[PDB]
Amino acid sequence: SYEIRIPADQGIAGHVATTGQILNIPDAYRTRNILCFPIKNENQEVIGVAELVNKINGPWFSKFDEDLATAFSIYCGISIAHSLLYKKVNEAQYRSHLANEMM
Amino acid sequence: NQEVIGVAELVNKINGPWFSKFDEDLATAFSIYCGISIAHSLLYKKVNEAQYRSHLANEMM
Amino acid sequence: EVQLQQSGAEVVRSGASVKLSCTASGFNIKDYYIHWVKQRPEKGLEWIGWIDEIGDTEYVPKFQGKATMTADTSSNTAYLQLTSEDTAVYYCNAGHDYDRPYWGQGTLVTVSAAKTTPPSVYPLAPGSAAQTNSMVTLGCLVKGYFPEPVTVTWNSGSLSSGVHTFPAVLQSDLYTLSSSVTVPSSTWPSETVTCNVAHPASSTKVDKKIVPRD
Amino acid sequence: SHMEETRELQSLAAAVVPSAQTLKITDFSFSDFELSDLETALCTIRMFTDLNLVQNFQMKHEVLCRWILSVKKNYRKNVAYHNWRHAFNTAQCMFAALKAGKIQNKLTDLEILALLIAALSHDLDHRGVNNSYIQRSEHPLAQLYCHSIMEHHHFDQCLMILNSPGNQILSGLSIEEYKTTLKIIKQAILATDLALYIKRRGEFFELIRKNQFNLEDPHQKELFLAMLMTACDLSAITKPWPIQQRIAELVATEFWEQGDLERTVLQQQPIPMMDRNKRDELPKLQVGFIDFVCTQLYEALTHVSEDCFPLLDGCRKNRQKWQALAEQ
Amino acid sequence: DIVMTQSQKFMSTSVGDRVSITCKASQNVGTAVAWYQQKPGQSPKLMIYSASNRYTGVPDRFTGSGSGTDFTLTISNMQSEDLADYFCQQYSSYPLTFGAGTKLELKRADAAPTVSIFPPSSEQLTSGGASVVCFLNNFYPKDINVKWKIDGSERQNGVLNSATDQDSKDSTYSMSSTLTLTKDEYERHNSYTCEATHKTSTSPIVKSFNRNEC
Amino acid sequence: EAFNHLELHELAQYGII
Repeated sequence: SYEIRIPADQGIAGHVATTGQILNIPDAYRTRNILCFPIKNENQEVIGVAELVNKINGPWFSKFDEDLATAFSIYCGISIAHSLLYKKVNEAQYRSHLANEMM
Repeated sequence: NQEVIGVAELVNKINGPWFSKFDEDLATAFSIYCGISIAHSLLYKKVNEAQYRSHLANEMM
Repeated sequence: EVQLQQSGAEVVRSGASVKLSCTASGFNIKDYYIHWVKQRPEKGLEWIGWIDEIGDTEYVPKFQGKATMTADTSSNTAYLQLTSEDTAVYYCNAGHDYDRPYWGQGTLVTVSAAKTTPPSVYPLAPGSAAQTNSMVTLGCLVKGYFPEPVTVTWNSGSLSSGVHTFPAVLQSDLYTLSSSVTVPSSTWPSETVTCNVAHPASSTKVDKKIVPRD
Repeated sequence: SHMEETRELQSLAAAVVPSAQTLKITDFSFSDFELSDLETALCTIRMFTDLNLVQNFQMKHEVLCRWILSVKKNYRKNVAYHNWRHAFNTAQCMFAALKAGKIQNKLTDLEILALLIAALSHDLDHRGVNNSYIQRSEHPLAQLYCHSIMEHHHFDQCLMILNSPGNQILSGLSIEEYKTTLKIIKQAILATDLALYIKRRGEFFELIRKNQFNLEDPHQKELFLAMLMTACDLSAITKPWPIQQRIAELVATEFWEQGDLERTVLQQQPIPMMDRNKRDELPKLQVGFIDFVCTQLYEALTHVSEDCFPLLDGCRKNRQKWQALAEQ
Repeated sequence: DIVMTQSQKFMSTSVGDRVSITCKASQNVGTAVAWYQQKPGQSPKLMIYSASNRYTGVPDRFTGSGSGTDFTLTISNMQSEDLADYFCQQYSSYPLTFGAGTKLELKRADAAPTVSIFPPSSEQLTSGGASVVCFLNNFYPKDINVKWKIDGSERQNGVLNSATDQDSKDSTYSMSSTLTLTKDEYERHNSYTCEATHKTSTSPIVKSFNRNEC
Repeated sequence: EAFNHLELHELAQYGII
């Protein structure tokens, strides 16, 4: 799982990070289209920026291929924010009793 | 699971004075979401209290 | 390009020490390990020893008590004072000191006691085959001479096209090569065939025409 | 250059900060293997935090946090361990001694202040250079002093840098507290050097072994401060073996870079420890060092200071474990 | 210690083909691995360091990896310049050890060598010595099997060899062979046959003469 | 940094100065 990084000011997807706009790219330039929409979660605030590539059924991404992905990203965004909420408490509060050692 | 983590009991139906066989399985499906919410939110709480009191024991060192 | 460099091919007498070198360049070895190694031909670059920025020499047991390194870091250099296997291509490299990449040509040492041993250039033509051949091969075998090599040419090079000047090989520490050429029978023996040969350190030229039959 | 370091300043301004109670620093054998210079700086913020000094001496906030980050950037980056991480372990030992060791019930908060600031100024702007190197490589700082020149320079940069901008945590101090501060810190930074420790220590052990030590006899108490100082200056040895491997084999390789300087710009006939050749026998030469200061000091730091016992034990655990590498 | 053995030596593969230069540490070395671009009589270059990281100035078309124990310099987009020696090295642990070397060879079609056995000259017979000779000219591969026949009998001792190896391009292979003999060990014998079995043809190439023929 | 001679070689081959 190699990491990929991009600043919020730089880039088009980074521009979405700046904005949080759902943003279809019917003509990408076998990449040919990109659905660039924020990961989101509790809010429209940019917790991240997803981007889908190469639709089946209708070669272009539709406006239909936008908001539904956002609704999917409701459940995904809650799952991300809260599962990470789970793992952070795990690692941190576990390492706390790891520090408990001497007493 | 079907294992008895607990026992709910509803009382006094609206629409049809009796509970129906319809007034059974739906309560079970509702108890899927409620049962997961209970087991896992309590799973969250036990981790909270226990692992927190652990760092409370961490206090001296 | 960054590179180490050393003396080229050499032919020392047996029992005579040969002072090898390892002149690193394109980088200071002032912060680097330097590692001498031996190559007996087409084999592992068997290790000789190394030196650090500390400036203290270190040896493999094979060369310890035998080899005598003299190396300096600021000079970026490692001398290595020194059989048929010792007749070899000696390489040397480097490494970062914080670390736990460049090379010389590899000094081609040649240790053998012989000096002035004149070549035995034997003219060599087939007893004619019952096979009946047109493009008949003809040849020569220079023999028992030191050191490598002997200059050899067919008719002073007119037949040297596609020449087969094979490498000399030891015979009681005296090299021996088997040169060859080929001519049509339609043009033979009408065409002259001759292995002109000269051997320097022996102080002996030998020039042999290939007379027919022998 | 600075643009990237201040990008690290936004890393201070934009990164998760694990709690010190999560980061085991109270545990004397702490895993500093995973901390970044930033996180160690944060632990240093804890070190200024819990010692009840900011309340007792009115330290400025971000002036202190960037006291910590400025001392962080000031170390030359060519240096191996003797950089900000060295200050991290030293004041780890100091903070732990004054809180986890619970010595505050005994000694005064003034002394806690002197202990802490001198602990973080045990080795300010260390250049991979001990006293002797500049004494013989003749950096101008060497001629600037004589005894313990790096540490006379660490008091010099104590009184200077703390009075220098971005570091005025002394500003809130009252003149008496300030006086006791820089003076006791003077003697202590002189004793942050392991050497002037070796000088001052005998009176201390004579006053400790008989359980006759008393804190209403203040010079003895300040001498104890200095003993804790020297106990902190070498605290990196307290760390766990997977980590300690890194730490003391960087003692190896860093005194081998400094030792490369000892055999290039100095060219002495090599001594057994800082000679690289003894990579398989360096650790014994640590022990002869370790016995010379560590255990001798942590015995008294055991019989008086109490919960600080693992600061001794966390060193001793290394002994044979390094003897292994000392045993080829 | 940790020997850097290379089973790879003289593979005959076509230009542009992928090829793997195998090597194997006898013990753990971590990622600290260093591949190298060796040449006989000339300076080796580094190929890879830290298992993956590549040498400065060498082309990136090469691949070179392996770690801990198993090692492989997988040259890709191979060229005729790539048809030289290569050796693995650990800088991971003292003493440092080195690859056997591997002189890569361009592939080519099987081609029958120009065989021809020749008599020692009577002028050579005056010397009191006689090396019966044979010359085999240009063939693929180097897995050639020379087959001497004194009086029809095979000879593996008393024979010697003198042969060129790889060409930097097509890598044609040539091989002269000889047969040192005392004048009794020549003249007492009569028949002499140079056969040469090879994969170029299942039947050995045959050139021959009786001693009476010359 | 004057000190005891027993200490000095232990300064001369160990970490202190």
